Amino acid sequence: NPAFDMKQINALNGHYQTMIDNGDLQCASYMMSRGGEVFAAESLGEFTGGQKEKQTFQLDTIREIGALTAVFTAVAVMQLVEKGLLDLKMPVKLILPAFDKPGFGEIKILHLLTHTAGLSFELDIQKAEGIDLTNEEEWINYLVSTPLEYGVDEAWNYSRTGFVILGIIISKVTGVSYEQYVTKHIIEALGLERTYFYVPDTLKEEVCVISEHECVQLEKSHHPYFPNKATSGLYSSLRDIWKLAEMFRNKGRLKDKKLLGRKTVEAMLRNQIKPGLPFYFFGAPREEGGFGLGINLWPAGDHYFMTEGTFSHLGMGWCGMFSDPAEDFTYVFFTPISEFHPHAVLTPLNIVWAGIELE
Ligand SMILES: C[C@@H]1CCC/C=C/C=C\[C@H](O)C[C@@H](O)C/C=C\C=C\[C@@H](O)C/C=C/C=C\C(=O)O1
Repeated sequence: NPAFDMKQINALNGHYQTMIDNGDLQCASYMMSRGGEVFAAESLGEFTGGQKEKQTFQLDTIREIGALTAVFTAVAVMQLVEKGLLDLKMPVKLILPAFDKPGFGEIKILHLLTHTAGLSFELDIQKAEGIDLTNEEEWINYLVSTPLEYGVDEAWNYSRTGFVILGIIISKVTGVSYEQYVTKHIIEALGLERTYFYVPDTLKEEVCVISEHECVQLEKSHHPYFPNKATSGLYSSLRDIWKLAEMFRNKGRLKDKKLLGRKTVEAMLRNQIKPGLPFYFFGAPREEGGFGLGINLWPAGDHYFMTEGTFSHLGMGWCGMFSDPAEDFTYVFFTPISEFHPHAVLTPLNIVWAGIELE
């Protein structure tokens, strides 16, 4: 039925368990599906969030998704385009008057969705003493006080701040807070069971935490250095992230719950970057690849086993969602780790896609 070589499931499990036995990894969990039917799901290891008596890592365990929150932000922006409240060609300065200045006056909403607005990866937090980074207006004024890194449409550079701006734009046009909109129109609309901007106290002991820096961040009611939680701050689980990825693969709907039109998702899933533009990620050059409307189309093709057209996104944590429309295949994973190690985040993608057989 799923057309999958189960020997690669044993290889995938042994790959995660080996890193767990070696101390390179505390826990790991994944979930893969063919044609919308989950045929393999597993959680490995434990985590030290409860100090001693290590908490078992389960499939419904809650954990931050990091930059996967930006995928929720991209859906919200495109929902407002569907309603006629936003247009991707709108200059940001028409909504945020602080952008009415050289350089920033050319940034359109489309540039923020595709990381082509020239913004740097982050803002200098320790250099903004005496300003309230939680306030929207004072955060934007310090942002436009910062030099733009590249010109608009001149380079692809992943920017966390770019999607915080989108969350502010969502709030200014809808009249409700960003977190209020995403909760009603995406989280509840898609039927996400264990996805929260702020975990209720009854469920906090079911949240996986590997560093007490995350244990203290679980009890906060607002983002520490961002005016909103538009680029990171969501807590979720494998089943919910899998539902979100399957919504894109089915072009905007999941069973009876429709989040976007199928023509909207097609535009989000096609490449939006002009050819020949250089790609940068975290101060280092990155290989060029397709990037849609808030959705990543890379890695795919080339030497990778993922078919050309595979959309994805990664989140610090780490976590990730990968869906192959050509194979009706979706793979989501939780790999809690404090450093990025490609052997734990990217290498299992080779193991997983090597098991796909003829549908
Ligand atoms: C495919 C790429 C990511 C490939 C992996 C490269 C990692 C490079 C350097 C360090 O690990 C950086 C890491 O410590 C923390 C810094 C940024 C983390 C961002 C996460 O929210 C993942 C977001 C990826 C977005 C686009 C992309 O372009 O994803």
